[PDB]
Amino acid sequence: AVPKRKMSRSNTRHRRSQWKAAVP
Amino acid sequence: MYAIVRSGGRQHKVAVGDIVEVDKISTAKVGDTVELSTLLVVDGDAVTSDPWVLAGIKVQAEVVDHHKGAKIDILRYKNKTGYRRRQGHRQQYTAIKVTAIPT
Amino acid sequence: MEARAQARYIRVTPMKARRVVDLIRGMDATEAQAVLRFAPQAASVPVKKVLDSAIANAAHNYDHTDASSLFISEAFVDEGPTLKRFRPRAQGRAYRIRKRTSHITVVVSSK
Amino acid sequence: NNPLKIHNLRPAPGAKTAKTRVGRGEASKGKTAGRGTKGTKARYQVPE
Amino acid sequence: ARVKRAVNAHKKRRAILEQASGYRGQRSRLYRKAKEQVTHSLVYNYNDRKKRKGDFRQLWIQRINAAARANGITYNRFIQGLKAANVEVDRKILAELAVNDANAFAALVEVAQKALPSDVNAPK
RNA sequence: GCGGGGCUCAAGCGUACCGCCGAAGUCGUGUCAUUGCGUGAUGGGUAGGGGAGCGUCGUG
RNA sequence: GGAGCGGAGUGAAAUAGUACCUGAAACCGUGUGCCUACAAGCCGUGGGAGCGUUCGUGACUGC
Repeated sequence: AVPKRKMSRSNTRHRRSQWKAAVP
Repeated sequence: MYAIVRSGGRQHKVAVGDIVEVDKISTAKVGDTVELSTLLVVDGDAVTSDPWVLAGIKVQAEVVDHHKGAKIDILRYKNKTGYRRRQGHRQQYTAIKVTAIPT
Repeated sequence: MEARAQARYIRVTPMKARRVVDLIRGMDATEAQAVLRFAPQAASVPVKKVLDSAIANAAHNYDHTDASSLFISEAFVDEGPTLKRFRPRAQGRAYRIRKRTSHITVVVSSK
Repeated sequence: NNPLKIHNLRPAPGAKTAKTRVGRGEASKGKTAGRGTKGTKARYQVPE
Repeated sequence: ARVKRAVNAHKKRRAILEQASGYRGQRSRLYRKAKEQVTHSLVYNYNDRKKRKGDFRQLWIQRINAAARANGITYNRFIQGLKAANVEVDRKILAELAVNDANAFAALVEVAQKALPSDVNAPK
């Protein structure tokens, strides 16, 4: 499959927030 | 207390000393005095609404300023045809200070 | 007492660098070294090397030897000049590969 | 006084008429440049 | 004489994007997508600016009707009575009395009630 | 298969009576423009016709 | 370790440091004022309370 639309800035950043490291 | 006056096809609520904005009175220069036809007078509990009584009451006001309002930007548009008319407008106004409300 | 250092053209993608720099914002300077020390990520090595220049500048240049009243005031990673190379793939085509770089800055101030 | 200087020359009114630049903008001779749509005359000349 | 169309083209680009400062997402960064929207913003301005006159008159009738029913006269007939007393006073300010000066509006319903015909449904 | 809620304690159909709401229509107020003789008319608009201009570069 | 950087110095100017005159936009970040976790949004526009380093934001509501 292929992305139907360019992802809106809000939606892109909602997700990348989840890609965070944990404090040891 | 205050009186209702018509100033160019528009009504207003005015008390002595108020500065109000009205459609341009082209005949009057700055400092001139203009009489406004009153439509209601409220003085405490006394409400004067008889038109025959009111026909003799004229609210006296002084022409304070001639100025122009903010600029309004106008656009006509219809899609897929290329029609587009752009236009600007600044409505001209006169500020008058109410001086007297004869009883 | 703002003293700062930065490493420019550090070969690690900006997002991978931000993953680590977002841990060390607003903690004691020494306590931040003890966090980058025990950090799995491989970006924690260049970042801690910059965090030590900031403390070294604070001690030397501005004479704030005591490195225990310091906290990370600012820390941010800026994008750097991207390099562009290709990769042969199926049926004679080629897809581009960008080797991104970053500019890491760290600022230590007195509490 | 102040005789004729070379920056005082102006043409007789109505002498020079400004050109008609077709194809610039839609508030002028617009996209079609006064030709219509898709005929032999929308791209070419029809002999008399 | 070649003309580089950069000093001239940017003149309108900044104008649109200055009008576009505020739009959410991509309508406030990109000239093309911002210039499709400031067209819609101006057309809506025109319609709503001409259609708030009836919007505000609707709000005035609501207030006049609410206050008139507090004094036991429906807005249907409180207006007719006012006509038959030649005390025409704009709704703009007739609704400004109901809120602040209840007495004055109460004094005007009295006039409107006495200016009505005795039996309101009999043939004119 | 009322736009929905609800409606026969009609908020349904019929016939009279009274009133009101309702548009960029008309009137009121201010202002600009085309055209004919202060005044009359006029100013939605695609294809298209005519007119008046803004901006960029260069030359005298 | 180096790269690179912080002081110092040259320079009129070092966000003129041999990646170097001017340094726009897309794009990527830090801080900060406002709003945002019962809400259906061609993302605007009219009305409008509140908050705040006319201005910034925009609860709620009409189109």
